[PDB]
Amino acid sequence: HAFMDIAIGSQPPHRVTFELFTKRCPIASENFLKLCTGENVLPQVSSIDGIGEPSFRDQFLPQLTYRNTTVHRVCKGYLVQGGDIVSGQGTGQLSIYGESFDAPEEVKASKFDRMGLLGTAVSAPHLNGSQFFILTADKAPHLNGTCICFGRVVDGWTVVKAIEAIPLTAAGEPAERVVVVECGKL
Amino acid sequence: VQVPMVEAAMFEIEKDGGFDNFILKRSGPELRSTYGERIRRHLLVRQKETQKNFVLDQQ
Amino acid sequence: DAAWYEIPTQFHTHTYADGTPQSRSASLAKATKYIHGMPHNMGQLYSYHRPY
Amino acid sequence: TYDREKEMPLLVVRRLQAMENYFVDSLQKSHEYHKALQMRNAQDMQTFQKDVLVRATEKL
Amino acid sequence: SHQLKRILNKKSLHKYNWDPLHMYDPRKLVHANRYVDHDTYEEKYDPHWEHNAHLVPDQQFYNIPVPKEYKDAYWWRDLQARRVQCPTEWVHFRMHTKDKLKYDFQDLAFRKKFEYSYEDVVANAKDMCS
Amino acid sequence: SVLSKAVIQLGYFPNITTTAPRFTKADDVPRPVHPDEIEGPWEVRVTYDAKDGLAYVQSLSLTSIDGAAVLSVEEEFPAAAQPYAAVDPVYQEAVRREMAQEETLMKWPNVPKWKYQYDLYTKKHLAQVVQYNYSNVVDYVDRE
Amino acid sequence: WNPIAGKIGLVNRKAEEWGWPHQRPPPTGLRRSPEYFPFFFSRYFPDVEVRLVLDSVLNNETTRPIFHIPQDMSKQELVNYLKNIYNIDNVVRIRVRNMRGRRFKNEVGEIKSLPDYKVAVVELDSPVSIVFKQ
Amino acid sequence: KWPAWMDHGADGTGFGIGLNRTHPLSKLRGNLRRNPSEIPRVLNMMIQGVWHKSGNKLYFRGGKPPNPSTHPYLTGEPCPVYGWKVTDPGVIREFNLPQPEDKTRYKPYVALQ
Amino acid sequence: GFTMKYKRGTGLWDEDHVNDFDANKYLSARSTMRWYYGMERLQTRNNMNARR
Amino acid sequence: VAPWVPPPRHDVKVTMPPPPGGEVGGSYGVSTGYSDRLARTPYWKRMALSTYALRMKENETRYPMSPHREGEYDLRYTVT
Amino acid sequence: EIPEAARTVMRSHPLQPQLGFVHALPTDNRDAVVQEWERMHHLDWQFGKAVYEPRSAENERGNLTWLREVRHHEAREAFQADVDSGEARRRHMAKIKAAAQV
Amino acid sequence: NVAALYEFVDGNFLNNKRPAIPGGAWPLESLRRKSLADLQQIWLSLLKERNMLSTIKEHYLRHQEELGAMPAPSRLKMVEESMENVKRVVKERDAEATAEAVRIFKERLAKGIYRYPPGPPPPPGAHDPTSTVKLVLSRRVDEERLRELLGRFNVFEAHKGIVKLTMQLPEDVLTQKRDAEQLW
Repeated sequence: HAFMDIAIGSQPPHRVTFELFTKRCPIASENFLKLCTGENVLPQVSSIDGIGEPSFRDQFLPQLTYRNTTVHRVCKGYLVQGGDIVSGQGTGQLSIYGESFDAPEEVKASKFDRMGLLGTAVSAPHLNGSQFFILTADKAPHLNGTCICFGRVVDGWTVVKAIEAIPLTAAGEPAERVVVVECGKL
Repeated sequence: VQVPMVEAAMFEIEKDGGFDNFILKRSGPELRSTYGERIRRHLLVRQKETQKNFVLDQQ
Repeated sequence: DAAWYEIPTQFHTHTYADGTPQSRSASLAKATKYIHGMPHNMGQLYSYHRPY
Repeated sequence: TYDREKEMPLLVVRRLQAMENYFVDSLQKSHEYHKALQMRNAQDMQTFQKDVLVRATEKL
Repeated sequence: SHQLKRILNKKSLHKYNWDPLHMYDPRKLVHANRYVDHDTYEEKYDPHWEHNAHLVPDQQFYNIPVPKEYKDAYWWRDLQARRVQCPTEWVHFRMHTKDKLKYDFQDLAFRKKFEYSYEDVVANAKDMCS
Repeated sequence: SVLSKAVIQLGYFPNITTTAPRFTKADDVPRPVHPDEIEGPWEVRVTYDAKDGLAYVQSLSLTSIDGAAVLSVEEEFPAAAQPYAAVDPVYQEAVRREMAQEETLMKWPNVPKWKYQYDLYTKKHLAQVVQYNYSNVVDYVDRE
Repeated sequence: WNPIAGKIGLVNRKAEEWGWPHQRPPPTGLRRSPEYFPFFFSRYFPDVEVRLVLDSVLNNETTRPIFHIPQDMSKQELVNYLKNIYNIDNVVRIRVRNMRGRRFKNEVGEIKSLPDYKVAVVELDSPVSIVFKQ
Repeated sequence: KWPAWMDHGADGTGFGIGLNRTHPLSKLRGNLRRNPSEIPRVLNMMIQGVWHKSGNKLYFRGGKPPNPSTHPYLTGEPCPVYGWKVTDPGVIREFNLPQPEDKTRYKPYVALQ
Repeated sequence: GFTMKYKRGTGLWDEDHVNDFDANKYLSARSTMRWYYGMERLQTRNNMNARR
Repeated sequence: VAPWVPPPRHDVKVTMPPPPGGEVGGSYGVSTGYSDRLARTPYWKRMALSTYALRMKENETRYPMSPHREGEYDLRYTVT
Repeated sequence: EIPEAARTVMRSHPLQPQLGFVHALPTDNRDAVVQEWERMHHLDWQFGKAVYEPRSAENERGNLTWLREVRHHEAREAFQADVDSGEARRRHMAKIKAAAQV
Repeated sequence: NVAALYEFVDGNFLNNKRPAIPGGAWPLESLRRKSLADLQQIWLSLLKERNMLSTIKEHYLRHQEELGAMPAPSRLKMVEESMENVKRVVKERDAEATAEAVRIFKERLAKGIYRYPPGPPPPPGAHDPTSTVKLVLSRRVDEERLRELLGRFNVFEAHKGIVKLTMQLPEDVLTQKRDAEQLW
């Protein structure tokens, strides 16, 4: 299992649990696990000549951890989407495997039948990655071929229905920067 | 607004109601000018607003 | 009268004895290099302007 | 040696990846140019919502 | 220099780059006259919008739908799209002879009109038994 | 020759005799229906901006409009499940752009299939051909 | 070389990457991709001609063979062609002498030419020869 | 519109000056074009060359005209540190084809009985 | 211009009201057929265009 | 080149061809109107989608005048 | 912020603004070195050039696009009133009564 | 690799022995039955022979005097067609493949699932707040009689509620009416 502490703006955080579909869907399930846990965090010091060493500059780059991201895309009554580590405005993805990964046999028999199914917010079935979206409405059958689910909500549905309850500002984003302040596994 | 016009387009205005109709009545090939676009795309957006400031009051 | 050839015999052939047009024009130009140049059967030419 | 059931299903992936790429990559100007316009719209409803709330006062 | 006399004559590839529109970008008019919903702050769907749409042609895009009221700034790129993309002097042969009557010519669109086949005109005149 | 292949049945203008029509007077001919006389059941598809399509047009309670004899008043199939992409100016332009690059590839550069000056570009004399394409191969095998 | 871009040139390279008047144009995402067939048949089916002059390494012993490589192939592109196909991996420096193909006139006297090439003096590490059977 | 080192010197004695062709797949911007607008310039590099004020003709010294078409595709920009900062190995057609000989080989020719 | 279109297809046979100024006081037996198939051609080839 | 040659101006009728341009807003220069959609549509079809009452309502004549440009002569029937 | 109780008086009106027109302005952006000369000089309303400053209220006198909207709004009242009385529903059925007669 | 430059040269020539004439190149029907990966092995086996002949051809026109005509020149047609018999089977297989990609891609462009801001496409029916009415008549009525009779009365606009009406003919009547012309 995995957990998050997603504060709705400047408010005290709340908890959300995920039951991972590791048995059915192998690939992206493990991906979600590494992300929330922060499988890699890369600090490097320039004073000791971390700069002069080869393969530098990878520290000044996403750290592949769902911590300290935001929760941007919310079509209230439909979904809530977050996890754009690579870019703050929501565009572009960056997986844990490489930049992106893909497994058609995983997305082949994807089924969005139960409310709370949590998957990736892909651009194409050829682009899986960090972004994810918590389905908040039961009926979503049009996606049965596009996005891949790997887990579902266990709790926190309330507060993420209070995220889904929050209003947005002119840019489609909400006035309250819903930030993943903490996340890990169970 | 100082657009250059013929001896005759000075009379097409009065019988048409002003400088707004005389532009919007004609259309492209009828109003051969290219100033009749710098200014027509201005009346149109200035009229589309006038009907926004209006509903802004009935609202 | 459709018997009259609807592709002229003067047009350089497809060079594909396989039975299908070989790249149409695309490829006669590749094989005309083989014509304006020298063929493969070509033995000793007689002239005094010789390749080497 | 031509088992078309493990290579042709692989070719169609090498092709479809490329098509699915440029198409969504053809949504840059569809987004990086159009998003700016619909802002001057979503920034207009805001400044239209405000005015009524500051004009109805003068209507009292 | 000897070569430059008989290689500079080759006709370079031609096409009809028709007039670009800097001052009137017709692409940013899909966002004109679009009702914005209050809470969402976005253009709610206007099913009537696509029918007051005068689809403007374009060379990089198929057709750009514009609201009728702003269509008159794009009357040229309309007359430049109908026009046969060739210069006329290359398709002049379709204009001077007696194929003048069998060819469309609105906006210099030197395109062919429908012609009956030779086998149809046979049956279409025997079924009249004339 | 297809002259000798002829068939001289009558020897003159109607070389071949005609067969008699089935009937003796035009009034005996069975007259099928005129194609106009069908006026088969027309179907109009009316969409409203309000979601009250059927439940109102039923309240209209229409039977015939001056000649009609309305048959059946339904509402489906509508545009029930149509994608939001098919209306997104972000989405419906990066397809009305691909629909263009699919055309400027199939209409340019325009070249004609045939013009009388493709034989002029090709018909060369027997002399001018043997100049360009000749090789001793044609002469060795001439001896070989 | 004539710079002016012809007209029928493309209309023949249209029909040779996809049947032009009959078959529909490849989608540009694929057309401008490494999977576009004409580019596909190039990363997995190269077609070059590296003709070493037999005259160079005859009975003599030479640490610098010479190659009549096509004109598109650069210096690196040649080294990666010896090391992967002939497993010759002792190159030091490759020189380049872009030489125009040789002319000649046939028996009639019609001007002909041999396709242009390039001379690449590949500095080998080891003296290589050819043991002509004698 | 192209990298100006192809036009004027990237260094003191004009190292970059020349015409350059780029593979249609890499984002390395070239300078060779056959637009009529660009031909009076492209032809001079073939028939005349370039006379850098340093006193050394760069793209074309001797007699045979360089062939702008068969020039191998572009692979980098010249830095004052190396000959070239190679910027895209995606052009280099490193022949990555292996070959076995162990089982069911395929001779270059084939036999008929 | 004025060329008497009201007389072209109005002969008894098919060889009148047609300028065959390119005649020959001896037409070979091969060159008489062609003259018949000719005069027979530009009456159908004529109208089969004015019907189309 | 031109992706998507635009359609004619006023092809609203189903049987008779559209009027010449200018009349409906375009470029003067032809005294005819040709809808390629109308010609390529066969006859049994063109007569199907209409009724006799309607056929006599788009064959309609305004011969001394224009049906689109008020007060204007029929520039289908003028000298130029 | 907008108190939602105030929005439902806005979000319910029959009349809503179009709100897309700024994009229909004649684009002017170029080298703006000469976008200031037009100030000291009298040139910004020359050759169809025109500056656009969005406003909130217009002069009610002589604005033929204001008065023309009133006599359109003041007609939408006389119509809307005639739905409340229930007559547009009567004459919409007076036609059908005269439409199904045969 | 000193010993590797002998897969450049022809064998029998180096051994002073006159060459052979191998049977024939690759027929088409047998070539396309090979996998594209074991096709590659046949390609490079071909490739290393044109470099084996063209390194011998020029030696027979670099020393045109002492040697003359290169014996068995047919080698340079077998090695040729067997190459141009490969371009076919890989331009054939690249239709059977692209046809399917451009087939599967033509539904992904009607269902509209992609996005540059990657995320689930909004639910289809939500955005479209309209309802069509498949009315059916017997005789053809005018297309503007319906635009006023069955539109909306309680709206004050030009369009009168109705977005568009479409008077067509059912495709069963479109053939019945066709075949009643010929019979007429």
